[PDB]
This record gives sequence, C-alpha cells and structure tokens, in this order.
Amino acid sequence: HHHMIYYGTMFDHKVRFSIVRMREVVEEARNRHALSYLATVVLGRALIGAALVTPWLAEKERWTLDIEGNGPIRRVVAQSTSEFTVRGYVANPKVELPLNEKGKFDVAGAIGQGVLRVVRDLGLKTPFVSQVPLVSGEIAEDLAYYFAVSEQIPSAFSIGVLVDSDGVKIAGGFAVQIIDRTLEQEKVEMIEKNIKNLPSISKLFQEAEPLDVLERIFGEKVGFVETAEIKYKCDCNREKAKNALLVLDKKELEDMRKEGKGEVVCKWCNTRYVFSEEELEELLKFKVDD
Amino acid sequence: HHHMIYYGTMFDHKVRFSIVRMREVVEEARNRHALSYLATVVLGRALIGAALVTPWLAEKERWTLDIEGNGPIRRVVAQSTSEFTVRGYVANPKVELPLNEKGKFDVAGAIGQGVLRVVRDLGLKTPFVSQVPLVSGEIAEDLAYYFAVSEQIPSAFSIGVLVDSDGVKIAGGFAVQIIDRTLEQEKVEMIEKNIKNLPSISKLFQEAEPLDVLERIFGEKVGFVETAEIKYKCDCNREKAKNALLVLDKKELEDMRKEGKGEVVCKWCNTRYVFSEEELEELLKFKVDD
Ligand SMILES: [Cl-]
Ligand SMILES: [Cl-]
Ligand SMILES: [Zn+2]
Ligand SMILES: [Zn+2]
Repeated sequence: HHHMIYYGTMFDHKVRFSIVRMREVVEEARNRHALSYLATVVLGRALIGAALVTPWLAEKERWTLDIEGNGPIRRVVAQSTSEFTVRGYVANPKVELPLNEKGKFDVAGAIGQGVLRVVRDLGLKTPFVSQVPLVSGEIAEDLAYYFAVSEQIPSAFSIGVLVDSDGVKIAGGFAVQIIDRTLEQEKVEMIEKNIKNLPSISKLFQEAEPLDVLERIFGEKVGFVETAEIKYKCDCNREKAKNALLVLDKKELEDMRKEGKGEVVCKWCNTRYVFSEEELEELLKFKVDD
Repeated sequence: HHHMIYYGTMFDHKVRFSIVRMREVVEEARNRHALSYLATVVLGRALIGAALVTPWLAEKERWTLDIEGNGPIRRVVAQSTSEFTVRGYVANPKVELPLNEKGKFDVAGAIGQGVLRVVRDLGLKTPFVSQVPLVSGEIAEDLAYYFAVSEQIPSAFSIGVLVDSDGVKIAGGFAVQIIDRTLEQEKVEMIEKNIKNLPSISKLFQEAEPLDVLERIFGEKVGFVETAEIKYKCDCNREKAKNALLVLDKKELEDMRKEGKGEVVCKWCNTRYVFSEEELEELLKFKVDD
C-alpha cells in the first residue's frame, strides 16, 4: 500500500509515532501540477510532513505547513486534515537547480532564506498560526524545530522522496515525538541514537517494512498500531469557482466577457474552471441586481 | 513612582508575578500621539501588557503585541524590551465611541473582531510569531489566552487605565503566571479565587500599594521582589529617517523635491523629520550614484 500511514505510542504513552508510505499521493501532486523533479521533492517532503501529523489533529482540523523563502521556489504549502487527506502547491512548479554537492536534489537551495508557518484551523473564528525561522530548509528538521519550540514536543522527522522519469518511486517518512517529557533520559538517548543511525528514507524504505523500521527506532517491536489511507483531496468545485469570480471587480469580469471566456484555476489541485460569455453576462447581471 | 515594575516568584518558583504602575509612560504615549481618551485606554492597556512581561524576556529581546481587528481603532501595537522600555501606537489615534453599557471606555468595540499576535525578536534571522483569535477584545484576557495556549503558561492579567481632562491618572496592572504546572491545585484555586475577588485596577490602585495587592493575591506576603523603571523609548533618529527616504522610489523623492520638502514621521513615537529641497537633491544625486 503506497498511500498508508501507521501510528501509535510507546513507553506508557510518553512517545507517539507516525510512519507513512505515500508515493501515490506525491505522484498525484506531481501530475496535477506538472511539477519538475525538484519541485516534486520539495512539495513531496512538505506533503509527507503534513501527512505524518494527521493522526494527532483535532476533529475537523485543517493543518497547514507554509514555508516561505527567497530561493527560486519561493513558497511551499502543504495541508492535511483529520480525515487523513492532503493537498498542496508551490509558487514555482517548474523550478530547476543543480544537484547539491552530495548529488541530492537541492531542497534547501530551492527554498532559500526564510520561515516556516503552521496554521491550525480548528473551527474557531480564525486559526492559530505559529511562525519560526527556518533551521536548514530541508523541511524535516525545520518541522521538528517548530514542534520543539512552538508546541514543546521534542521531535524527529525523517522524510524522503525518490523520483525519476517513470515518476515518484518513494515518498515516505516517519515522525517520533515526546509528548511527555518525564520520559526516562536513557529511552530519550536510545531513541535519538537509533534514529541517527538509520539510512535516509530513499534507502531505508527500499530495505525495510514500516513496522521493522519502527522496531529499529525503539530497540524492541512496537505494540498496538493503527493504520489509515492518506489521499490527495481538494474541496474545490464549480460553485466555488463561480463564487471566486463573483468577488472580482465588475471591470475584471467585463474584461473576461470581452475576452470571450473567464478561467479560475484552483491553486491546490490545479483544476481549471472555464466560464462562457453567457455565464459571465449572468454573473455581471447578478452584480448589478445585487 | 509612576513608571515602576515589581517582580518575583512564589511557591518554590512555580509561579511568577509582575505588577506595574506606569501612568507617566501612558501619559507620554498620549501626548506624543495626541491620543483621544478611548485610544489612550486601548493603547495604555496594551503598553501595560507589554511592560508586565519585561522581567521575563531574553537578553536583547524585543517583544511585540500586535492586536488587529475590524473595529474603528483597527490596530493596536505595543512593544517592550529587555531594557524595561516600551513604545507603541494605534492605527486610529482619534477614535471615539459611546461608552459601553457599564459606562466604561469601549475597548472591545474599538478593536472589534480580530486576532492577537506576539512577536518575539530574540536575535535570530527572523522572529518567533504566534497568532491567536481574540477572546474578548479587552486585552488582559486576550493576552492571558495567548500565554495559556501558545506558551503553555496559565496566566491572569489585570489591567486598567484611568484618564480625564488633566490626563492619565492610573495606568497599571498585574500578571500572575504558572510556570510549573505541578503546582498544588489548592494554591491554583486560592490564587484564582483571590484574583477574581479583586476590584478592577482603576479602583484597586487608588486603595492599595503594589505589595499589598500582591499579598491579597497570594494569601500571604510575597518574599523577594525586584524592581525596575519602565520608560517610553524609541530608537528612531534622523539617520534612520534619511535611510527611510532612500528606500523610496526616485519618483516619490522627486515629487517631494518639487513640493519643497519631505517628511518622515516615526509611527512609534510620532517624531517628525523634515528634509529640505537641497537634502532631497542630495539623496536623489545618491539614487543615481548608487
Ligand atoms: Cl513510498
Ligand atoms: Cl499608575
Ligand atoms: Zn482544487
Ligand atoms: Zn520614534
């Protein structure tokens, strides 16, 4: 299953864990947005990030990771939900760069100097937003820093996307978080050591099943694990596109009407919504009557 | 002393407290900005808020409260520093509204529906920022909720500003915060009860010295207490104003040059900086020379 998260807790519930295989989801993002190889990795990592926190979201929460910087990708946005769905986008889907010195996709260079935001939308009038400076721009470590500093949850994220000309081959990772800091220091140290010892996801996920990866982290096999299916999903529809156009100035709608057509593209899933001259005339007529 | 903070901890350092009398500081904000009565109270409360957290800032921190809403004041910004200074401003210094039903200044109405932000500028590349929805728009409680939710520091703030035609008469308040949540529930309960029982600041500060107010909160007299002087202070100067003009488009500087003069007004302290035609020529000469 290449769209599956596994999750649970260890050590009398003082540690929580998440591990995901989601090449299918990242492949869908790549195709919907026609992402370059580099943009696939950057956004993929962000999507994995969002996915990994899904088990821990409140009811009907939307959780958004919003990384913004001065590198040529400019912005990376990944949203997950309590329903185990994700969606996301980058400002520059066609970004290309030389590989880094170690021959990997230059995620850090794509993002450049900037910041990481987490938006928690939990059904109050406006969402909680927390912003921190980037640590490295590799996404994993940036997100672990957010958790340590804003949420006071010591964290390790490990995340990897492997993509070639036939598409995304691996897109997965894990998250280990200390939710109760009275956890014995030797359990802390051992977890730390075991993770630091693991190969990067691209290599680890070709060699080990998710549950065996976890056994390696915790020094013993895990106990109870829950699973869920991660899906790429957006809530856009045509009604919403039409409303998007109704908020525009009369002049914009006139200009489309003389152009012969109006188009709305959903930024999250790249779905295009095309409106005819008549449909625009209808919306304009509505603008005057309202 | 009407620009003074007192601070310490109680119960084996599990609770920290802050209490401030600062009419002089709030009076100066009112004169610099030519604040209306209502804008005096709104900004004053925010300045008190910022002042109350000064003892607990990191070294060289600037801590900024930024409340933004749809009421007629629009925005309220108060910054404090590790050097026990403050500065602040509102978007609409002349705002007026009817008194609320209880005959008080309508702080909540002035702010309206909106959000509270805290910016922690601690010498990293960009600051920590945390945003929460407003709870009531009275400021004290909104700030207490920021602390409970973003910093996980259960908190009580009580804040009051009394102003008439001779100016600010009282501008003070206190903060009590649980920095170690293992604190016995009966101390928690007693503190809560004692604070809830207090009169509002406008009344209490006419009747009780700061240390006696704290005795009332904690059920016994406090122990070791530190003091500091709170001062209104800004870091603007003319060199900075000249730089502010250098960042403007050539065209803006040309228009001022034909206008005969250029003005920069510091938003924090309402100091105005006036530049002659020759000085604008100088900067322009420097625009095409850079
Ligand atoms: Cl995978
Ligand atoms: Cl006072
Ligand atoms: Zn969509
Ligand atoms: Zn100034």
